[PDB]
Amino acid sequence: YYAAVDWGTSSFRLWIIGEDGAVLAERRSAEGMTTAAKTGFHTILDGHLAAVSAPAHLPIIICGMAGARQGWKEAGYIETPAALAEIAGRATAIPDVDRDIRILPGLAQRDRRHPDVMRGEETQLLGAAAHLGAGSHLVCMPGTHSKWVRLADDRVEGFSTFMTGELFDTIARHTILSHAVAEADTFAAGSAAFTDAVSRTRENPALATNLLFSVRAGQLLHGTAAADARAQLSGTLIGLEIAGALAGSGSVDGVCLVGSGGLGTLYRTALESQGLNVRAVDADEAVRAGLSAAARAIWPL
Amino acid sequence: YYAAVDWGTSSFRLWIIGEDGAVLAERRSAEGMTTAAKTFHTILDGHLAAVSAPAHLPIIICGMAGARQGWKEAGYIETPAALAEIAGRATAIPDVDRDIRILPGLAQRDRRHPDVMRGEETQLLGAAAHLGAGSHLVCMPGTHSKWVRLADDRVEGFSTFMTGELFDTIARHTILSHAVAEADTFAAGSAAFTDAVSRTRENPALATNLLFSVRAGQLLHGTAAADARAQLSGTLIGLEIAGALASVDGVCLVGSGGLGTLYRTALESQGLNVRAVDADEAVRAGLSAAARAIWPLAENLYFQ
Repeated sequence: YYAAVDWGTSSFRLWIIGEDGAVLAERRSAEGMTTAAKTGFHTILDGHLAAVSAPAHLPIIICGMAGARQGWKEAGYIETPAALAEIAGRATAIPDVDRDIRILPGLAQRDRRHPDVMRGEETQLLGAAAHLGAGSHLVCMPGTHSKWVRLADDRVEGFSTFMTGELFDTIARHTILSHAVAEADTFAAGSAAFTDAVSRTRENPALATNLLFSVRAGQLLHGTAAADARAQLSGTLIGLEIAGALAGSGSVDGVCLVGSGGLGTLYRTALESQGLNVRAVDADEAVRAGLSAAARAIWPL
Repeated sequence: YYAAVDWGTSSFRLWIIGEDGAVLAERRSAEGMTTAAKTFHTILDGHLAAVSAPAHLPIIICGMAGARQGWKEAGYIETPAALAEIAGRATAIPDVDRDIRILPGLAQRDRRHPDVMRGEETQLLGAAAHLGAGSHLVCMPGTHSKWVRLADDRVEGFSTFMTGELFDTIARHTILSHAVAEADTFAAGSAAFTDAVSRTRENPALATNLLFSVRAGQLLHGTAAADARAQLSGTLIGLEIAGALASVDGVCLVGSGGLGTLYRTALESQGLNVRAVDADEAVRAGLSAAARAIWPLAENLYFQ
């Protein structure tokens, strides 16, 4: 019996978990990191606990941006390489309250040639890894920042962020490419526009910023439909991510994909188009499971 | 004789020219094609009034004044294209008081590799003779950086890389604004810059990871804003060259000022010779060869 919270930058999810593992209650809102920093983390939380009649001494495990510098209380990082089990033990307690409330830290790769950082995904990893062996895994965690993580023996060995989602959104809205992709809201992951682009760039990463301009040139000279231009932009950026993810990885078979929604489908299509097997793990199921593994290790029954 | 106008996306430049060949006056500002579609004559009349231009001095204009989202759509001549075709394909802007033309751009129509250039073809009209003869490879940096295979007053093909526009939007609208924002500049020579260019030119695949690292670098160690900016610029540029190079010794850079330095710096570090050429000297020249061609002047039969 604990609450578990995924505190994101623009949203908030909470689950009350009973003694037997079952979800007894669930709450979900827009009060993410940026709202809570104006109006108060503790108050937003006390709101949801009251709304579902939590006991006053129900303990609470949190992951994500509630633990960033701009959040409720800095949770910091654990340096990789690091056993997945270190996470729960290095959680930060909220100091002047009558409830055990703890926030899990991010992971940091301090290497000077490859500095890298994650906050949130580590907890999804904790939930995902329970479904896999203790053997070797290359794990893809897509988003505004896709994380590619090397798991072995239940340790995170290292990881690489690729800013593909953030790049997509800036290129689509703030550059000339917006005149080619604005008219379209969606595209079909299954379309050739998409997987052709993933292949052009995966095979020719060096040309990336020529290929991006080609989406605009293509439109001007040949009337590329907005949906296909959107796909093309999308595919280019994700194919370049894949190229980087695999740049001397030996042979890799062999990828586990932690994702959900249309995002998860886009990536799976992308990865499978480049000849990789995919093992899907549902991103939301994995946070809860990650948050539950930590709770069971800090408050054992 | 003529007004020459180079009307870019973000900048306006004018030169008044005499039958002698000399510049007589000049105007600069930052009203480019995007600002101009706010106000399309008025900007042109203002600068003309300013410099005391004859009311019927004709006007030759290259650049984005000729795009769809501009003054009037000029065309494109498709590649390979003889540079000498350009002036003949110019497009009038109706005016009873003056003969105003805009130069077309070039288009590479290949369905793989579609590509487009509006203005750099006039810097190439300008510079073809000077550069020399036979095959050249010319790099033309800017918001959109052009790489052009030139031979005998002929563009054979070319490649845009959108490195400048990427630098800007990445610097202003992504998380990296936190890493670079409160710097405005960085010294081309700084090792932060050529390291970025080299690790990226060597590992194109990792580009969008490398970009994230400037911010993770700033979070974990405390990178100085100029070194971050440099890393940023360097990464983008290293990537361009990787792509441009996808043996040449062996390149001719056309550019001016800050960015010109930055690229020679970046290009030499990758082991290339850089025969440089001033950017504005090549445009004024390209607009001159067009002007002489449609409004040839009355010669003195006894001279040459």
